[PDB]
Amino acid sequence: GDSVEPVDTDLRRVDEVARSGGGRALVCRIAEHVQLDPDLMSELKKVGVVPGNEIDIVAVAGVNKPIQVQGSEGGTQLQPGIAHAVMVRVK
Amino acid sequence: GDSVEPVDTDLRRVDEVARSGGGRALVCRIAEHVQLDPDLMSELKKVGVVPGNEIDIVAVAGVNKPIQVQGSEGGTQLQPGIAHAVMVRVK
Amino acid sequence: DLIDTTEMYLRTIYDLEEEGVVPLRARIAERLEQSGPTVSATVARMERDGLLTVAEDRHLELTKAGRARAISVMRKHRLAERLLVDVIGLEWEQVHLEACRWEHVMSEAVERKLVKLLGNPTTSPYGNPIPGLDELGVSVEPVDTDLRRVDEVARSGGGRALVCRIAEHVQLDPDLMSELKKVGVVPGNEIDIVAVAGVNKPIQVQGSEGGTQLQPGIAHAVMVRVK
Amino acid sequence: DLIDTTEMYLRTIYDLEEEGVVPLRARIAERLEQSGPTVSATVARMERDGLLTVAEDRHLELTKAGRARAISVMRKHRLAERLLVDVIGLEWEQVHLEACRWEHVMSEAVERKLVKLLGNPTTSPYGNPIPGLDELGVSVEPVDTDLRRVDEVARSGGGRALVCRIAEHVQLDPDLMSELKKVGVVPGNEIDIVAVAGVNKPIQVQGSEGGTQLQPGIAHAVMVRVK
Amino acid sequence: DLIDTTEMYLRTIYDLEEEGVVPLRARIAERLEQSGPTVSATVARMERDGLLTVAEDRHLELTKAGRARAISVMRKHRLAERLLVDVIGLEWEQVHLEACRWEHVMSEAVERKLVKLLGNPTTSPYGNPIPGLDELGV
Amino acid sequence: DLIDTTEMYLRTIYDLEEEGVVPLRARIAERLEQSGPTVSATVARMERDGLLTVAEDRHLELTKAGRARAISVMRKHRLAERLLVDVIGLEWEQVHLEACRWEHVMSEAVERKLVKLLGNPTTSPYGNPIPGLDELGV
DNA sequence: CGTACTTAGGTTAGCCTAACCTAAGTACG
DNA sequence: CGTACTTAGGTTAGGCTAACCTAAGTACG
Ligand SMILES: [Co+2]
Ligand SMILES: [Co+2]
Ligand SMILES: [Co+2]
Ligand SMILES: [Co+2]
Ligand SMILES: [Co+2]
Ligand SMILES: [Co+2]
Ligand SMILES: [Co+2]
Ligand SMILES: [Co+2]
Repeated sequence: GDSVEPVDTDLRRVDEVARSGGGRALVCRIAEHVQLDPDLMSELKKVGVVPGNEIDIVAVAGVNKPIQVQGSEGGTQLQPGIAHAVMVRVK
Repeated sequence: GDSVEPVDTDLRRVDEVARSGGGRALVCRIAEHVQLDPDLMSELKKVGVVPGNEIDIVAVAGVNKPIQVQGSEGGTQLQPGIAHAVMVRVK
Repeated sequence: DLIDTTEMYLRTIYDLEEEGVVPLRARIAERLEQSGPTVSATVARMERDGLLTVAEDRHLELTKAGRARAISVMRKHRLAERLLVDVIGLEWEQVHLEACRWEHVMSEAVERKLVKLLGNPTTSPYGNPIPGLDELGVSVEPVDTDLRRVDEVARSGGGRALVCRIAEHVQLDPDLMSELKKVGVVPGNEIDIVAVAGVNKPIQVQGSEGGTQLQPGIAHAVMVRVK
Repeated sequence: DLIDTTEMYLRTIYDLEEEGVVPLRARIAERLEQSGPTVSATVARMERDGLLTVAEDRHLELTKAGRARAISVMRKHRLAERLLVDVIGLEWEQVHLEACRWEHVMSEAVERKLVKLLGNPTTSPYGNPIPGLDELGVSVEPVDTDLRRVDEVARSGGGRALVCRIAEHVQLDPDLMSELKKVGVVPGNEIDIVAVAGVNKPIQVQGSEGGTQLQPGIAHAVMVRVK
Repeated sequence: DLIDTTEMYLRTIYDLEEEGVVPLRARIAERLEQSGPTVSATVARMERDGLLTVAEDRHLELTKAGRARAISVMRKHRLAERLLVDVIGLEWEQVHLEACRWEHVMSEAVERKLVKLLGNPTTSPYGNPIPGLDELGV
Repeated sequence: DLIDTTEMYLRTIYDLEEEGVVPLRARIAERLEQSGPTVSATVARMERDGLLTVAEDRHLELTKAGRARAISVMRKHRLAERLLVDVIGLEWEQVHLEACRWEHVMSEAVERKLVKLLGNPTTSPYGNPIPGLDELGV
C-alpha cells in the first residue's frame, strides 16, 4: 500500500522535516485532508506548493506551531495537521 | 365433517322440506349466516324456533318466495337464504 | 401482534402511571418492542385523534377521551383475567397474555355479565385494582398510600412485607411468573426483602417455598405492605 | 438505489411529459419499482416542499421550482451521457444507468466545463434534446412537430422512417439496447415499421442488420421522422 | 372491524360449505360487506400464502393448511358461544357477534380448559357441530 | 451531503491511515462534522455489517471487506480527480469536492475506461498513489 | 343483461432501517 | 481536566405490506 506505507522510504512529512531542521525538498503528495480547504489549495497553487515543485521548509520547534515553507512564487504558513498531510523527498 | 356433510343423513334444509311439501320437523342447526341478524334471532327465540323444538314447515312453491313456519309460541316468515341455512329432522 | 395498536399504546401509558414511571415514547418502544420512528408516528396519529398530548418535557399526557378509553381497555383486561383464573381455570402464568388479546374484543355487554358472574370483583388475580366499574353501572376504594415498591423497601433497609400487586410489566414474562409462583411471591403471601445499597442492583427476596432474584425494573413493579 | 429520491421523481415526471404520457403516481411506482403508498408519501413530501402539485384528475404538475430542478437534473444526465460516449468511450448500452447516478452529483461548475469540452452539445447520444443550457450561460430549437411515435406510425399503416429519439424509458433495459444496436435501430439510421391493427400489439421493425419486436410502451418511446 | 381479515375469509368460506352454497368471492363481498376488488386482492394474498386456490369454475378451494386454520377459528367460535350462553349468560341473539370477535384471540390452551368446563360439548348453542376437537386432543 | 455515509466513513478511515493518524471515532466526527453519538451509532452499524472492528485501544480496524470497499472508493476518487484536471479542466482547488461526490456513483466499467483514457495513471493530480488498480485488472 | 370479476389508481394504518441531532452523563491518562 | 465515548430520547427521509375504497372496464351463460 504505497498510499499508506510509501514504497519510497525517503518520503517524509513537512512537519517531520521542519522539526528535523528544515531543508530543500520536492513536493510529492498532498493528502485528501489538505484538499478539503479550497482557499488553502488556491494559496498552495499561487506560491507554487504543488506536486513536482522544489520547496524550502523553515526549521521549527514546538508542536501546535505553524510551519513556514518557501515555494518558487513566495512562501506561506501551514498548520501542524496540514504540514503532517504533505509528504516530500529532501534534496 | 358432520358440520359440512351431516352424519345424520335425515337432516334436511327448511326450504328443501317446504318445497318437498312441508312437514313437522325438529330444529337441529341454525347456521352462522342466520345468527348475523340479531332482530331475527330475537324473533326466532320468541316464536320458539330454537334447536330441540318441533316446528311445522308450510309447503311452498317457487324459490325467491319466503317460507312460513309454525313454532310453539306462534309462526314467522323466513327468507330463502335463511330457510336454506336452518337444518331439521322430519318426524 | 397487538390486535389493536391504539388500545395497547393507551394501556401501556396507563401501566407506566400505575408503576410510577414517566410515560415517554422510549418506554412504549421497549415495552411493545417497536422502533422509535414507529412509536412517534403512532403517538402523533393518537395526538391528531385527540387521545393524548406530548408535553414540553416530552412525557405523554392522556386526554379525557384517552383516559376513558385506557380505563375501558384495562377494565376488560382484568375482568378477562378474573374470568380466566376463577371460572375457566387457565394456568396463572398464561392468563395475562390471553387477557392482553381479549381486552380488545370484549363488549361492555359481556363486561356487565362478567361483573354479575364474578360477584362484582374490584381487583385482578395479580392484585391490581379494576377501574371504570362506575362506567359499567356497578364500593369504597382501598387507601393504597401504605403500599411501597420492593426495590424502594430494599434500598430503605429491606424487611418483611405482604405481596399486594404484581404489575402488568411483570406478567409479560411467563417463565418468571412460574418462578414467582413456585417460591411463593404471589398476592397475599408474606416475603422477606433483603437490604441492598445503590440503584439498578438485583433485589434478593425469600418466599415461603425458597427465594429468587428480581431485576430493578421488576422489583419496581411489585408492590407490598411492610409489617 | 436512486441516490436522490426527489431528483429521480422530478426527472421521471419530466420523462413521462417527453413520452406524451399522463404523469400519474401509478407511473412512478412502476418506473422506479416502488409501492403505491411509498410514491404518495414521497410526492406529498415534494408537494409540501413546493416542487409539484397533485391536480383534481390526479396528474402531477411541476411548480416553477420543480421544473427548474427537473431540467437541472436532466441537463446533468444528458451531458454525462455525452461525456461517457464521446470522451470516456463507455459501451452504448451501459451509459444511461451510469448517467442516471452521475446526474445527482454533478455541479454546474463541471457542466460548464463539459459544455466547452463537448463543443456545446444540444442532444444526448440517444437523440434527446439537452434542456436548461440557458441557465448554464451557453441555438435555434428544432421543430420536432414532424416527429411521430413508432407505435402510432405502425397503427397508421407503417412505412420507412429515420430513428431520431430513444427515450429514457427504453434506455433502462440494457439487453434491449444491445438488441437495438445489433440490428441497427439507433439515432440517424433508417428503419421499416411494419403495419399492425389494434392498440397494445408488439410492433415489428426492420433495421439495416436485421429486424426485432418492440412492446407497445417501448414503440411509444421511440420517435422517428417518416420519409 | 373483522379483527383478523384472513381468519374471517376462511370461516366465511367454511360457513358457505356448511350452508351447501358455492363459495365464490361474490359471496364473501356480500357477507363481509367489502368491494369486489378488495375480496379478489385479499383472496389472491391468501392464495399466495397457500391457504386456498381459485378453481377453473372459480369456486374457492381451501388447502390442507387453509381448512386446518378455518376449523381452528370455527372451533374457537362455537366454544366461545357455549361459554357465553351456558356460563356468562349473554343474551341468545348477541352471542354470535361477540363469539365472531373472540374466535380470533382464543388460544388452544383456553379451548382445552373450556372443553373440560363445558363437559366436552359437540355442538354450539345453535346446534352447529364443533369441528376439530380431534386437533385439541379431546 | 455525504451521498453515501458508509463509503465516506471507510474513505475517512483510509485518509487517516495515509496521514499516519490513529483512526478514532473522534477523528471522523471532526472530519465529517457529525456528533459523537452519530459516529458511534454509524460505526456500530458498519461493525455489525462486518466492514470494521473497534480494537481494545478503540482505534478503528477495517476488515478484509472494509479495506476492499475503502480502496474501491479511493480508487474511484483519484481517477475522477485525474479526469476532472487532465480532460474536463475543472479548477485545481474545486476538483477534490467534485471527486468526493463522484467516487460514490462511478462503476468499475467506467474506471477501466478512464485507466485507458488517462494512460494508466498511478497517482492523483495531488501526487497521492491510486490504490486497487490490481482489482480493476490494470 | 345481469352476475362475477378484472383493470387501474388511489387511500390509511402500522411496521421497518439509515442517518442525522442534543443534553447529560461515564472513563481515563 | 480535557479527550473520547456512552446513555438516553428524540428527529426526518424513505422504504415496506395489509387492507380498505371507487370508477370503469371485460367475460359469459
Ligand atoms: Co394483566
Ligand atoms: Co393487549
Ligand atoms: Co439516459
Ligand atoms: Co437518477
Ligand atoms: Co356463531
Ligand atoms: Co370473526
Ligand atoms: Co481528493
Ligand atoms: Co465522498
